[PDB]
Amino acid sequence: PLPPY
Amino acid sequence: FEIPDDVPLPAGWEMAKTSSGQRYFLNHIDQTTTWQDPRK
Repeated sequence: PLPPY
Repeated sequence: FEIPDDVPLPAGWEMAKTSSGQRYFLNHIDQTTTWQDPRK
């Protein structure tokens, strides 16, 4: 989940 | 004690949108993305 920079 | 009224995120921060319909906070200071802010 969450956008991995 | 209630919420302050100055700034949600410090510098190098960019509240943006990820996943599908949720606002995240693109941390440029350390390159990362958090749904909540480090300072409330």
